[PDB]
Amino acid sequence: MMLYIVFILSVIFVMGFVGFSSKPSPIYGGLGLIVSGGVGCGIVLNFGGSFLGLMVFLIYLGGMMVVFGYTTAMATEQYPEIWLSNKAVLGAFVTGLLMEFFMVYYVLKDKEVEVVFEFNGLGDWVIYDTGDSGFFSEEAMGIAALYSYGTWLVIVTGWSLLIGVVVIMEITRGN
Amino acid sequence: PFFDVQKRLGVDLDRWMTIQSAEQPHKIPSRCHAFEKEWIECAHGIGSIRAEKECKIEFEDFRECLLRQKTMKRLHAIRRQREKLIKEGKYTPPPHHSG
Amino acid sequence: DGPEKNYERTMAILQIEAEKAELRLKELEVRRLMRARGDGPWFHYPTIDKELIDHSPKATPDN
Amino acid sequence: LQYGPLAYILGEKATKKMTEKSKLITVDGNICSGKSKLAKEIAEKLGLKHFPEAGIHYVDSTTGDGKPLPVQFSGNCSLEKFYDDPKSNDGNSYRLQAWLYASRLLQYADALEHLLSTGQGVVLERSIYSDFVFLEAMYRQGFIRKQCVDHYNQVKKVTICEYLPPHVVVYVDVPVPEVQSRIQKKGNPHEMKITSAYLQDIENAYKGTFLPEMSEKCEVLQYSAWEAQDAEKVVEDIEYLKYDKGPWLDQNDRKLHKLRMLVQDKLEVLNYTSIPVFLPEVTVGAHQSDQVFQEFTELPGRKYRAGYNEDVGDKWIWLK
Amino acid sequence: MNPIIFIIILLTIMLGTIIVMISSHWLLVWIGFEMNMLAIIPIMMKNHNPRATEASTKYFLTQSTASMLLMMAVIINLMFSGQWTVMKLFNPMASMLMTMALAMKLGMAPFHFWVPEVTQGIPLSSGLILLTWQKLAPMSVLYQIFPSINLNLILTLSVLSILIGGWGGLNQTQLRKIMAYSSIAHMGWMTAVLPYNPTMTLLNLIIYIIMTSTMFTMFMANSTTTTLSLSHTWNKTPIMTVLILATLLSMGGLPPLSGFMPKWMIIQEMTKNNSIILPTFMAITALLNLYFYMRLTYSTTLTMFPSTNNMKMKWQFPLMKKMTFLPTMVVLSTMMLPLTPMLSVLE
Amino acid sequence: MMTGRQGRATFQFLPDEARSLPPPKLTDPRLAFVGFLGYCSGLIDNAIRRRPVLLAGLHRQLLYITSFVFVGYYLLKRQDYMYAVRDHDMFSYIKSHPEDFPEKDKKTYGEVFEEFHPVR
Amino acid sequence: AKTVLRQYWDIPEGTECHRKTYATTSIGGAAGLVVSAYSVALKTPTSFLEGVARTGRYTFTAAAIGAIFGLTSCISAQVREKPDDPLNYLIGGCAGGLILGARTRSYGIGAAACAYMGLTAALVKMGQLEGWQVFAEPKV
Amino acid sequence: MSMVYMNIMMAFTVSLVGLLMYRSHLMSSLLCLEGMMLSLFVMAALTILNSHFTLASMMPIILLVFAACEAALGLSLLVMVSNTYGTDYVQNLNLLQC
Ligand SMILES: CCCCCCCCCCCCCCCCCC(=O)OC[C@H](COP(=O)([O-])OCC[N+](C)(C)C)OC(=O)CCCCCCCCCCCCCCCCC
Ligand SMILES: CCCCCCCCCCCC(=O)OC[C@H](COP(=O)(O)OCC[N+](C)(C)C)OC(=O)CCCCCCCCCCC
Ligand SMILES: Nc1nc2c(ncn2[C@H]2C[C@H](O)[C@@H](COP(=O)(O)OP(=O)(O)OP(=O)(O)O)O2)c(=O)[nH]1
Ligand SMILES: [Mg+2]
Repeated sequence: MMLYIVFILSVIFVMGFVGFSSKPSPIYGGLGLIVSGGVGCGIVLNFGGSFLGLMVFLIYLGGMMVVFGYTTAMATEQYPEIWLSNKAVLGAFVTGLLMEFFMVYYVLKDKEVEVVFEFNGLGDWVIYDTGDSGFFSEEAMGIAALYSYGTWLVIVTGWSLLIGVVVIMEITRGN
Repeated sequence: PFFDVQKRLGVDLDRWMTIQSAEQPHKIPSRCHAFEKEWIECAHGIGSIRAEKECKIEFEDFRECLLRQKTMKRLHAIRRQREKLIKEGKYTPPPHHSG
Repeated sequence: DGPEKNYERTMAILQIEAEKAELRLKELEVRRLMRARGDGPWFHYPTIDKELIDHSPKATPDN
Repeated sequence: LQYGPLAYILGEKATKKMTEKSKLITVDGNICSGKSKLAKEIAEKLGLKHFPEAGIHYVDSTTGDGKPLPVQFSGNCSLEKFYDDPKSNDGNSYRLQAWLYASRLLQYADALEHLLSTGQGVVLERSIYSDFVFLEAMYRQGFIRKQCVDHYNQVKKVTICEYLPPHVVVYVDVPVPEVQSRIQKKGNPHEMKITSAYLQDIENAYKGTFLPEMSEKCEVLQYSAWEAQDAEKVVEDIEYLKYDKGPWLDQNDRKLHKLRMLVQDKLEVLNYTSIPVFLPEVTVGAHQSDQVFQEFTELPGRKYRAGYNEDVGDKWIWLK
Repeated sequence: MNPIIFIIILLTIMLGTIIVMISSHWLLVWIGFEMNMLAIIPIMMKNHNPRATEASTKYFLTQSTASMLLMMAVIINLMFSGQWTVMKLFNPMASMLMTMALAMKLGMAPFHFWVPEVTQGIPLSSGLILLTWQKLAPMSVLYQIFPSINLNLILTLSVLSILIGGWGGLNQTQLRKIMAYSSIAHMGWMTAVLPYNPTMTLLNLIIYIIMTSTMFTMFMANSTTTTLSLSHTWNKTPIMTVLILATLLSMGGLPPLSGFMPKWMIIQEMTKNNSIILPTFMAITALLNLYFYMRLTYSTTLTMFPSTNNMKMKWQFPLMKKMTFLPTMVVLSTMMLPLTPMLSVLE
Repeated sequence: MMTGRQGRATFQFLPDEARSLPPPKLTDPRLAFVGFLGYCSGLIDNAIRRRPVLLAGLHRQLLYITSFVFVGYYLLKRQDYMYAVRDHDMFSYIKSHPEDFPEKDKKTYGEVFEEFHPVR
Repeated sequence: AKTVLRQYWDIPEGTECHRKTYATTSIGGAAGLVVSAYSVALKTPTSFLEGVARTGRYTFTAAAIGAIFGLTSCISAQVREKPDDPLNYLIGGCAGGLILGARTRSYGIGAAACAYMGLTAALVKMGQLEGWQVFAEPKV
Repeated sequence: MSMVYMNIMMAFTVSLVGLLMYRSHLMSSLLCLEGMMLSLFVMAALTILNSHFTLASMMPIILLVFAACEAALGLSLLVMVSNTYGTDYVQNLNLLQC
């Protein structure tokens, strides 16, 4: 049912994580993180944040494109490993999906599960707000306050990105 | 804060985002604004040792609004009971609950 | 020195050391009561300030 | 003010004071090959400072009053005793060579400081880059042990890497019989005991190991004994060198600032010349070292930091 | 490295730490650590050799993992309290992650394996920042969240740190590895008194910094990084060996030296709270620290190890190292016990 | 334990209420010891840099003594202020809670029985 | 671990020795699994069965020590009719030390383990009676 | 605590366990750090968007800004590791002994 779209996207979100957490060739690990970024954008986008969902997808699409170039230069071998070529990779991949299956199986059967925290399986739609906003997007108004309210945040992040460029040149200088 | 430069200098560096009942753009309220305000006003100036026991009612309502644990349990029981009655043909849903 | 000076110098010493001993024992009790009940200046862990709240009318009425 | 980060940030940058004449030149060759005469003349014609070849007493010439100290304050190393008895059991052979490397290492740092601090070039005689020829000669003739050569490479490996090679390497080739004949003419009773085999080991090290090594990093100029007499010809060749190779082309203000910080702190230059390696040749017992150190501090003008010695007429100690 | 760039990166390290101390919002605290790690790593890579590359990489991997756990704690604390204030956390699971994240940053056992290796792989000056300045920010956070820290977790880490630090320091001949294991052991004393009196955590941190900064300054003066290299100091700078003796005895907690004060005050607070078995165990286990400080005094000041001939050349040059604040630090690290009641200024 | 004290003077080295307390005497023994530590710093500075310990740089030795005494004077004012505040809170709390600090019924050793343990 | 300890301390001394042996053996076995985990993690076994062999070696040594302590300290408190006596734990602690010697094939470690494990067991029992706190709650 | 929070919190645990169990490639571990940041971003965005905490809506963006700095910093170190050994294997990073 489409009422569980958020839950169905979060299952793919975990499956993508098991994709790169099992650590095959970073080429295939990068693909797994793109799938998680794509569905993660979908999950966030269904809670009312379209800018946040599209932005994280946009940032991670460029992030894994640099990682792809770095994988062909410094993280490549003759036979890049897939989720089936190695027992250690395959073992961790099957284990991740089985735990995902059991958690999904129990939450949809009992409507509850207790692991550190107590989770509810009624559906994500039961916690949404029943009132409408006005003529604006609340997420957009909060993000636009960074420049009027977040003067201190803009300075530290701005300085951090500046020093970030200085640092990477220093680290990679080699002399 | 370990060093309270903000309070002495009179500069607000990060206090404006610490609570969700503070001033927001366009006076947009948070869903648990009333509950947070009550817990903050109950436990003002009395220390966390006292507030942990004397403002326990407000803080439990505030946590109920935040995570809705007790409401979802209540909905679960009603929904579970309705299925049991329907599964054994003992309850007819009304029209406005079906269409 | 004569016995009188030493005798009456000891009492001055015992008076100070006795007063400090009472204060040392009282402070331990005072610290015990403040930490258990939190109704004094010590062990006063901060709570969120109430001057951060905004009391003006919001966009929606139920707040 | 004293050179440091503050001086560099205020404008004292090496490139602003180095010109096309700011060259470091080294004159190499065998024993009695005219290096000293040739090197001294190239300094005058080119307007360069001249550094006489580092000897057992070089460090004494830069500190205190500049006069040589008694020989106990230098380990008792003697070039004379090396020639008379090159196989003595008191380890005077390698002890001399290890000391001489520390002197050349110190002189090279002094040379680099002058070049980088004023922009004037310098002319050296047998810099640290060529001191290994004598070591290779001593070992091949049984004058030092295998472990001593291991010690020399360890000390050299951690010191030579910090400096830059000379811009121009002048080598004065001379066949051994000419040197042996020339040594006898000089009439130094000790030097005359140098066997021909020893001089041939120096020749092999210079051509075969050294010049090929320096050919790819420096401007190597080779001159025979006959064409080395006229220093005018040698100076003319130097003036028209292209300088198209070597690490010196890759240096800039940051790199030279780091180099100058090293070469002005003499204890940092000599840090690794006394590594805790216990060879009998270089190891000194605690009782002996303690006694000699006490005697060193009671020489005129060496008990306290230079400028605070009353016995040598220093004044204003209480305001200094 | 350009001197101006070194100064800017140095100030960025301080700014990150200062942001953590003045921040009242959790997000800014996290930003402080991220800024601090961003600026520290280039100072570790300054000499650009394979060991420095490994040290920086091991440091980055550990610190990055800790910052992830700290952000998880902040978000979990946000879900259960709906506010970002830097105070006691409102969920037990958030406290454990934040406590462990702060333990990894401090290098407490059993999250200590990087401290011996990172310190060995970087120069002495970079190591001094690693073991003194990098401890201010994590200790700032623990000082504010201690009411919610699980007592068993924090005391367990403290006890393991005192044990591992003492044992690890016995099998070491590298000074940077000796100072590294000494640091781990001292972290235990700071966090052991944390549940009882956070003021004494500040006292031990201040005294630990002063003593630690004094040892590195004296190792930096002679460019000594090994026990045997330090064994030649008596033959070059005799005064420096006496100062090393006094400081090392102080670090061992022997009265009447300054370093006895933090142990003495920490035992007082724990015994007031009826904690008797732990202070006794901590004091006895600290004798492991005093043993490998005594072993350094023996080979440095109280005996005269063999010298080498070239040492005679070093007698003709003075110490050109800056040795900033060394005369002041060595005095504060040895003669401060008569001024012990001045610990009240920290309150 | 006094971090959150009701006194609304946060991040102040010496709150204005500390001016009601007597300042340390310039002849305070604690201040003399601090000054002495400055003198030892002066001599150690001369020794590490190989100068006449007692005579070299009397200008620098005086600045060591003055710098230590200057900083020591203010650390003593704050030290005494913090202990004055500690007693102020302690006595106020005891007054505000008389039931927790009752005046014990006085007894004399002629009335109190103490077991006797022979040493034989 | 809180669960098992509360189970152990709820059984009165010198009674139900079958249950107390179960509790102590659980505590020792868990300790031997914690040691095996770090040993396997930090000293990589050459093969899977070589690492399972190591886990079984340490886990059995710790389980045997825990089993012998609870058994020997419970019958001793039963025969003597003296429940609240640290001497019962001293006997139990030394027996555990001897088992460590047998597993290590060393007489010296057997003597040393008996002496120090015996004292520790006695000190643990005294602390239970007196109310000693290792991790004491802050009170002042 | 809806059923979505379970999967998001499980994603963080998977990426954490993935980061603590190295195989060979330093690049494979760097992906797990970027994976953990993604989980924290999603979990924080969900909580903030659901509670209508307007001003907190910028926090997830500030969380991505400093995730890039770390990711760039981790890549810069990976370049220097590769230049010294020709691979990004972590077993070569063992010159320093504990
Ligand atoms: C809260 C306080 C905390 C206190 C912490 C205390 C920490 C100290 C704990 C350290 C324990 C270490 C034990 C190591 C055992 C090693 C054994 C071994 O390997 O074999 C060695 C040797 C065998 O080794 P060997 O066979 O190769 O030969 C040894 C001789 N050489 C060296 C020449 C080879 O066996 C022994 O000698 C062990 C002796 C066993 C007896 C131990 C009894 C100790 C009792 C306490 C002391 C008695 C006085 C106190 C009395 C109190 C009365 C109430
Ligand atoms: C079913 C219910 C059972 C109940 C059992 C009751 C408890 C008895 C347990 C006995 C265990 C056992 O067998 O001990 C036996 C072991 C023997 O040494 P080993 O290492 O085996 O020598 C093996 C040698 N090889 C490998 C060559 C074959 O003792 C010991 O090491 C003790 C020896 C030293 C004496 C210590 C006493 C003095 C110090 C104490 C000071 C206070
Ligand atoms: N063992 C040893 N002897 C050295 C070393 N440097 C110089 N000598 C010795 C060799 C000679 O006997 C003496 C002088 O050598 P020279 O190269 O300077 O020859 P000389 O000055 O006599 O004539 P010249 O300058 O070349 O024209 O010093 C050295 O590094 N090791
Ligand atoms: Mg000559």
